[PDB]
Amino acid sequence: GRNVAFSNMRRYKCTNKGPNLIKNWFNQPARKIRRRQTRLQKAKAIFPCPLQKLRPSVTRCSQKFNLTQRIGRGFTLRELQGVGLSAGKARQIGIAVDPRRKNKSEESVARNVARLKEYLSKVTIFSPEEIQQAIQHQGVVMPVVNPKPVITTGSIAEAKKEVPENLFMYLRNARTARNRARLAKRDAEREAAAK
Amino acid sequence: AGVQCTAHSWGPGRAVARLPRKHGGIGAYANFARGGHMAHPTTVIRRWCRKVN
Amino acid sequence: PGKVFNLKKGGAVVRIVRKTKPHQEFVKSIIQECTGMAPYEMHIIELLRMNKDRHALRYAKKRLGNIKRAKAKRDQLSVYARNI
Amino acid sequence: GRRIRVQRKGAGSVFRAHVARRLGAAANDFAERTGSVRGVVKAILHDRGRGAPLARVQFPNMRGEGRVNELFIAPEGMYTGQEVFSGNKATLHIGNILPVGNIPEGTYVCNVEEKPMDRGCLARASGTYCLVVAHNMETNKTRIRLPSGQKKLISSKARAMIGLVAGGGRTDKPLLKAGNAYHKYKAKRNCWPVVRGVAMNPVDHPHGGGNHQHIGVSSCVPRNAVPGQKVGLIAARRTGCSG
Amino acid sequence: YKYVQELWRKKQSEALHYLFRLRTWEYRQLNAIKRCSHPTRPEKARRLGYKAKRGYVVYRVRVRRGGRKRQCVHGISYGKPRNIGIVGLKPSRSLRALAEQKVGRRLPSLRVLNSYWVAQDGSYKWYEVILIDPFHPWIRNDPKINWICNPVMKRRECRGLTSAGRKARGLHNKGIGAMKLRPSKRAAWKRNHTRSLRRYR
RNA sequence: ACAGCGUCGCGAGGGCCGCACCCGGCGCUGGCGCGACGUGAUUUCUGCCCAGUGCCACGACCGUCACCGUGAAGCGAUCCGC
RNA sequence: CCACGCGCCGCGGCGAGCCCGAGGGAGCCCCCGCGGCGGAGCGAGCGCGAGACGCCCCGGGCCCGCCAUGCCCCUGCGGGCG
RNA sequence: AGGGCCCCGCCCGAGAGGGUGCAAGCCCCGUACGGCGAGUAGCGCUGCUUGAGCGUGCAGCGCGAAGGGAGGCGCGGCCCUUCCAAGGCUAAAUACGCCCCGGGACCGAUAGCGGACCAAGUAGCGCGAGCGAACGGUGAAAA
RNA sequence: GGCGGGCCUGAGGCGGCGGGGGCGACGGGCGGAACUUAAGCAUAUCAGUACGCCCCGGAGGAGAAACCAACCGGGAUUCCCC
Repeated sequence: GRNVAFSNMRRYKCTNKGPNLIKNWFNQPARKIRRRQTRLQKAKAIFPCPLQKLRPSVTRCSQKFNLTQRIGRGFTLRELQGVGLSAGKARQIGIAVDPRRKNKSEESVARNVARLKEYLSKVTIFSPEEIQQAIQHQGVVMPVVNPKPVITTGSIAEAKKEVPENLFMYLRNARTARNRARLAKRDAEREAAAK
Repeated sequence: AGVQCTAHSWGPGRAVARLPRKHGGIGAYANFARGGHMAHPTTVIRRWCRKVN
Repeated sequence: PGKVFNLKKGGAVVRIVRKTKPHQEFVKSIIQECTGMAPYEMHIIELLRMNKDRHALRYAKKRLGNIKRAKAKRDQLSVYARNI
Repeated sequence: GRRIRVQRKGAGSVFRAHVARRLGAAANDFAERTGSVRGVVKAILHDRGRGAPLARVQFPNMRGEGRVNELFIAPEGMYTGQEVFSGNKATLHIGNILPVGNIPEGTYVCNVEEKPMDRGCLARASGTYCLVVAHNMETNKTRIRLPSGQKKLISSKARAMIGLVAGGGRTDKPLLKAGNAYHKYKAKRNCWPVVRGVAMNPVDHPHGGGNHQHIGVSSCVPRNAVPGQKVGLIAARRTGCSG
Repeated sequence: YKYVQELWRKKQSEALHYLFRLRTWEYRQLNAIKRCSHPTRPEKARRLGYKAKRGYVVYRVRVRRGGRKRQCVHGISYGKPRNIGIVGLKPSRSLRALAEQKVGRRLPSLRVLNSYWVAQDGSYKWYEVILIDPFHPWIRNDPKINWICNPVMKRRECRGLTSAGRKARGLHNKGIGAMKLRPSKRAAWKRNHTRSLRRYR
């Protein structure tokens, strides 16, 4: 016994009977081989065409990761006006379309409009030898790379006009403002009742 | 393994040992008894794969 | 708190994009003269006419469901008692 | 514990009526509603279990062809060949069936239908009679004194036989031996012998058994008791032999 | 049909109460599973997906209106105290589903689409099911309904794959609160309660 | 167990049981009947007690004791009532 | 015995870092590979948020929160200093 | 009886293996190697369930809308952000026996399937539901 | 009074075309325990488990928001890592 942190495990359920809940991964090498052949057969079905498709660049959701970008379901119709294409045409050129997606920023439309332009520039469309020697895209098309951060070498005096002196007080004043004003209503209300 | 048998202990006063006994009176379902389920059976859950950095 | 506190939120521009179908009302009037009122409603219109509306906002919430939809039932029913 | 004897009696297994070799079961047609249908008592036979003698009588098939035989618990006084008449205009005699309203006050009745055209209900036991006593023309309801003596109101169009059922005095005979009961109960359902509940072990009966064989708490059991609880005298207004 | 959708919305209205009073009376004096010549409510039939094509059959199944009584014998459930209930249990599936399952058993050859509501009486509710003949050449040679003759869609109503099933399983609710029943009520528990024992571990 | 002896419910739109329900037994019955109970052939009888605990009331509604309904309130849950 | 949590102890690599994750690479022991965990606490929470010393150990002294208290104040039921 | 030793060699894109009378790349088969949206949503009251907590999902009965739902503490009032319930279809990546194929740092006849045996769900036993054994090896050739 | 003609509900019969039952798995819909654990035991727990029942298919179910979130946002389903 002694100082053991309490076990957080869950007592085993249906161990010898009912649902088979033990699923050992003994096929991990085997599954990887199976997926590779299937991916290779799909690539052969359209030799010029890429196996995967261009996906939109989207900001990762939630404050913790909201400064980097990840690949998403599809380009919005407003982002398709930038490349001047209808939804069906976009499917023909390999652009996946999320009609539900709403940009939520004008800035969002622009990073996406740039991504759409590159696909249209890079792609070559054929309706014999060229198709044989085309070379398809291997990998996610244009995988988005979040850049590493930098130092911008600005001027100290110019930046000092922006911040109030004793910055801590300014941040605290607006952090506690809802509470501080609320006390003022309670405080004034207490005074109103008597005198 | 060894569990594919119906054996229930005979009980004291019959003279024979109280271990699961098949209808015949033949020992069954015991780590020692002939044909019995191994005391703790070997199982695939053992981690055959160690990990190296 | 339900949002992170950033004294300035908005380094990026934001999007600015965010009815009755009147023909149906014509369908409703034709049905209303063919059908009449609902029996719960006829009690509410009487309650509005003879005994206040506090009771006729309580009897609505009970016979219907929520206050927002009950206060509505008061408005639609109010016209019949007051107009005559 | 276990379901007591009364509980098992509902199933109908081993406790059913032994109705084999019974003679059979003992309609206001237009001709009998307007007038009276003549009949002849072909024979009087002994039904199994039923103490009262039955009778087979045949009346013409009003429907169109044949003679339709009937079975009727018979009133005392029947003769094979009796001109039994049933109907509104049937005269007052033993054996005749006429609507209770027509029956004159006091005329004994048997086989009184509770409701008009019920084809037989009250007073069909051995030596049991009813008494027509009061006719109210308003609702056309004539009070009869049921054998028990409780008086009910019977609709005038309900009909009944005139007279008292035969077999009168059957009970006023001591059986003397257990065998004579065995052979009365063989004909009827399996209910005899009856073992007392003070005799049974606690598991079988609520009166149950104890180191001294008693009924324990009072025999009286409420009218609202569950099916296992109703084992003593039920809803007893008074107990004891009195005056 | 817009003037027939609104007319019905006022069911408590005397007009339709007179109709319902006669319709409940006729259905009562009639058999349990009756084949209906026409869908008693055409607009509702068309909304659910009924066209007047050969190979589409309408059948009405009466269900008892009631709360569940367990099958435990003599009225007693011999288990731990929590399980001792027999008279006040409430059905798991809506009467709508019950009507479909009863119709599906009566005609196993036919396939069940959706079901509408036709009338109700304090003793029994009457749900009118819409069924489709999967073998008529018209149905197989019709692009829109061809999906019924797929053999995966055999016995939609026994496996609770109808709308009533999608209401009982709670599939209709989406988002927080159904997260633990989407793959299936049983599968989601199974996926969560599994020891992966990944090999490289 | 039994013959006998009592007690007790019940007039069928009813008693008393079956019974997951659908509904079945007594009942092809009808108070000289169906059931529920005791006691245990005759001869002779069967005292007194209703406090308690049972049971019973076309014995009333005193008080207490539910859901609905309904009053008063509060914006509304809800709460006080009757 | 075997899996799986947890507490230690020894060892191996690497060190403010570290990690055969699932996967993907004509790829299977080879390459590539995120959360995670640590790097900071404390408070129920709004939140506030550590430096001053030393081979080590131990204690002392201070510093950060949580809890009262005084003072001063500026961008005030807010900030500073005790 | 060499498939043994002892001298010597030969083929290898084949030295995986099995057979053959003793331990066989070269004695045989092989192996490498080729080719041809209304009785609804809601609400009340009960039951059922969930980690969902003045309620996660469901249902019974009562009662039942029109702009209505959600935002994880209720209840009203005011906004915001986001979606259209009460109709359906739809590949992929996921699961898994019988069945067939390969590999096992697997057990080697009281082991390993109950069952390695010419006839194991068999001989038997039990009214029945059901239970369920034991039993492999002569040699190079039956000579 | 009767007697035809349609419409509408309902009958018999024929023709074609389907249904049924079989799988120790996987997948759906149900009805649903208890030993066990709480060192007793009622809620809890085993467990939305066995078992009973009805269903398909090579997969099945699920699935294109009356979705998440609160951001310099995502955006059908299923499965994996966390």
